[PDB]
Amino acid sequence: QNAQALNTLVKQLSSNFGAISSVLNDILSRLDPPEAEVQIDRLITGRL
Amino acid sequence: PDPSKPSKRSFIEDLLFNKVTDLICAQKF
Amino acid sequence: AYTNSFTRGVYYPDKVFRSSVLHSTQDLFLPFFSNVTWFHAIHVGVYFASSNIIRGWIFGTTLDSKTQSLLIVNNATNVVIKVCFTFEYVSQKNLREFVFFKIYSKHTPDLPQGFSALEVDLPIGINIAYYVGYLQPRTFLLKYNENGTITDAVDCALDPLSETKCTLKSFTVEKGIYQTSNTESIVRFPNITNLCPFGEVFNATRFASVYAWNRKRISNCVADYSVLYNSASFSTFKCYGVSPTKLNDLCFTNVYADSFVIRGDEVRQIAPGQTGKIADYNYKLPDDFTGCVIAWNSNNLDSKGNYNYLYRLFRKSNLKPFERDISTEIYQAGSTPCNGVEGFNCYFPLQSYGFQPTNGVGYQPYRVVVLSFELLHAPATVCGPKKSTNLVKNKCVNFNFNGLTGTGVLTESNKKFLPFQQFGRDIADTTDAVRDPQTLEILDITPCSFGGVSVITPGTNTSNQVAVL
Amino acid sequence: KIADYNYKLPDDFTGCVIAWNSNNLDSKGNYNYLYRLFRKSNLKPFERDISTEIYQAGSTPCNGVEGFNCYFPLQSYGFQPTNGVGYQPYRVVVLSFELLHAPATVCGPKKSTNLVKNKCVNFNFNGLTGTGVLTESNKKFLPFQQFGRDIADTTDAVRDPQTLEILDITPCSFGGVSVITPGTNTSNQVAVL
Amino acid sequence: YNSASFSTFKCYGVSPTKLNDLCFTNVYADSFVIRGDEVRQIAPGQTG
Ligand SMILES: CC1=C(/C=C/C(C)=C/C=C/C(C)=C/C(=O)O)C(C)(C)CCC1
Ligand SMILES: *[C@@H]1O[C@H](CO)[C@@H](O)[C@H](O)[C@H]1NC(C)=O
Ligand SMILES: *[C@@H]1O[C@H](CO)[C@@H](O)[C@H](O)[C@H]1NC(C)=O
Ligand SMILES: *[C@@H]1O[C@H](CO)[C@@H](O)[C@H](O)[C@H]1NC(C)=O
Ligand SMILES: *[C@@H]1O[C@H](CO)[C@@H](O)[C@H](O)[C@H]1NC(C)=O
Ligand SMILES: *[C@@H]1O[C@H](CO)[C@@H](O)[C@H](O)[C@H]1NC(C)=O
Ligand SMILES: *[C@@H]1O[C@H](CO)[C@@H](O)[C@H](O)[C@H]1NC(C)=O
Ligand SMILES: *[C@@H]1O[C@H](CO)[C@@H](O)[C@H](O)[C@H]1NC(C)=O
Ligand SMILES: *[C@@H]1O[C@H](CO)[C@@H](O)[C@H](O)[C@H]1NC(C)=O
Repeated sequence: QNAQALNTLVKQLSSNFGAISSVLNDILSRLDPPEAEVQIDRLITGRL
Repeated sequence: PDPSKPSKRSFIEDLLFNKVTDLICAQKF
Repeated sequence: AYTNSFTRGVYYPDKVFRSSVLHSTQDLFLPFFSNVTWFHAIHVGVYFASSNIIRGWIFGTTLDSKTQSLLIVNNATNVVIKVCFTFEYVSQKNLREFVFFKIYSKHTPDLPQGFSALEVDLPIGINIAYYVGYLQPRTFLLKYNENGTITDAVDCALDPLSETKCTLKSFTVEKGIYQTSNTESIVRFPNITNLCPFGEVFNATRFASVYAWNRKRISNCVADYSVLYNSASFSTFKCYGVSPTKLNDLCFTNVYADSFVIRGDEVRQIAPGQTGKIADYNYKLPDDFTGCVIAWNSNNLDSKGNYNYLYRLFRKSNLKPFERDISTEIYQAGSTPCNGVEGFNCYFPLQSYGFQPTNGVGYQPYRVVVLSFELLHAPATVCGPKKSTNLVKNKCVNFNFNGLTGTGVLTESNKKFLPFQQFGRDIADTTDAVRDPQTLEILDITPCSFGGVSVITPGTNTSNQVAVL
Repeated sequence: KIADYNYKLPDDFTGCVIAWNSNNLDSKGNYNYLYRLFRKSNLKPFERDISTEIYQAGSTPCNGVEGFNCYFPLQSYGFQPTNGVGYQPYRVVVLSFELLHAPATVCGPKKSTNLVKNKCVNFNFNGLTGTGVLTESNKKFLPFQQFGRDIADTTDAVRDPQTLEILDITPCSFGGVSVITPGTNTSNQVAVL
Repeated sequence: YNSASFSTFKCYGVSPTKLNDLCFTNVYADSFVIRGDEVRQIAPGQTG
């Protein structure tokens, strides 16, 4: 049980939570801060 | 506990250790 | 003439009152336990602190009167600030601080342990006894008293005790263990040497009609669009997948150049999700679009009147995304199948533009070129102007391989890629193994933060000695 | 060539932008206007640069020669009354500012009433709104010090923008009612707490 | 769009593409004549 819950916590870094992509560097290298922030925030609210 | 084995594990405590049983590195990163 | 800073420093940061609060402020302060350069020599963010002989001070990027200089001078109760010995600012042992365009104020009367607390914003708009000091970005947790006076503050990077105190927002840490938390640049772009047909797709003497919009692939170009805004004046440019500023930092897997000529009052219809006789019967843009749209006036050339341009007007079905349709079967709006007769309730599909030099703005021809592409996929051909450095071979780097950024140590790889295979993604869909865009070799990325520090400590009351783990 | 080599607006901008046609006045043609066209580096936010060192696009350091791969930095506008809309001069004024910081000078037209001295009010002190009872204060501000923020970063003590006195704000909702009741079937009589 | 050429069309409740799929309970047609440099002021939340 304790090795299955923690594996989902890593599987869930592959979901973009409705953002442009699921890799933070992608978003940082495709968008300026004014529009980058509004996507990072739907990542930061998805992982937390 | 037996004198022969280096540790003080008894003949039934060892039958339990040898019965209960990359990605862990990724978790570490 | 180095000397050790003891307790001086901290200044009232902001204009908001606070009393009996252990506030934490992230600003540049004077370090504790730092080197002041005491100067007594009488027989060129920064800090400053000092019979009032020194008055002012001068700076600039080069200071040769070719660029902007800056002179600030104080007096008994007066100052003069200029760009010279375009702005004319004029106003009304011992440490009278002249603290640093951001200058500070509030002087107050080696150095003992007293813990003083210090505090006009002077605009420039340009590029830039007797003690000294410096400021660097280092967190400080201030202890506002019951009357508003800063009675205590803690450096937040000085000692392990300081980090634990910051973590707990407290001045007294008890016995135990606390779990506090714990390079160069590489740019690699492909070996493309030639530009792209800027002067072939943007200034062609004739563009196609809308209903039969031309199409052209571009490949193996290092497109420096800066050379473009010298000749033409673009009346519209709105990129829809990527922010415009970063257009010279990535690589674009495939690129297309759709070109046509619409009227002025239709250029707004080239956008994802709109309607009109351009977005329904001629050229439909997909909803998940990624690309840029360019449009400028062309009444100088495409005008006589000019009847060489057509557009589809009648149809019973809307176009799907990117769906060219060329046909001349006349439209049937009624009942009978009109076989070529432009008669009642049955008309020709295509009509023309009456482009004319006398047409009001909005009826003038507007050349349009859209550039669709796709970002950060595996194979990339067209890229940005920026150059390429050399590999560092096992040092931590902020690499920029073929568009994508990323931090880590670039160790050597042994990943048995396919000759077709480029990028290795990990279990968490985070890239870790890459193919060099020039040497065609394989590199492995190891991010390095290496966390997990802890601070074994007896009670801070009991002692100060601490042990790190 | 305006947002890279002439005038760059910061990303965290706050302000308003105004622009109107001016072909009536700024036209002859009018060659009294210039713009920087060649540069190897983009401007940072609000970075005026005036210079005449000609641009070096090639290899040799052209010392003033507007020759091959080395040109002058500045060019002119051919403003003309015959220019089509889009080539006409457009005066532009941007007004940058910063809101609801402590010291405020320029304000709006609206007038000012008088203080109420300990009654619940929807005050409008110097921009910021807020509800509460405006009691008298004793907060020992600095003569430099204006606004008092609470532990939850919610303002509670203010300096009057006219009398330069200090007021304390006490929000008033005063909650916590409860309804002692027997079964509504049993009766209707209820007691409040 | 066979006769006139519309210089502005921005629907504010419903996406323009779907305008031929719904039914509209009540509809009003306000009409007037403003100058060219004011047409932007007809939008929720502007001044002029
Ligand atoms: C369906 C419909 C409406 C909009 C129809 C209009 C007014 C058509 C605009 C055509 C354009 C926009 C063509 C062009 O640009 O040439 C609304 C919902 C407003 C109310 C009446 C029924
Ligand atoms: C400060 O000065 C001392 C000499 O007193 C020197 O040993 C030290 O390296 C200097 N720098 C720091 C960061 O202490
Ligand atoms: C400084 O002030 C004195 C009088 O207070 C004046 O005589 C002198 O010219 C001033 N120096 C300046 C303005 O540089
Ligand atoms: C705060 O002010 C009161 C009133 O004068 C004084 O008695 C007290 O000592 C002061 N305390 C501090 C820490 O300034
Ligand atoms: C396109 O052709 C025109 C006409 O000669 C020229 O002025 C312009 O500089 C050309 N554009 C490019 C990018 O070469
Ligand atoms: C890319 O260019 C560099 C420098 O010209 C050269 O060393 C390298 O061999 C080239 N690689 C390929 C695949 O052409
Ligand atoms: C603090 O330490 C001193 C001496 O080490 C001791 O006398 C005192 O009781 C201690 N108090 C607390 C609260 O630990
Ligand atoms: C502000 O104006 C009012 C009314 O004119 C006056 O009563 C008050 O004293 C003034 N305050 C200051 C600081 O000038
Ligand atoms: C409701 O009240 C009546 C009389 O007070 C009683 O006869 C009845 O049993 C009650 N029923 C319930 C569900 O409380």
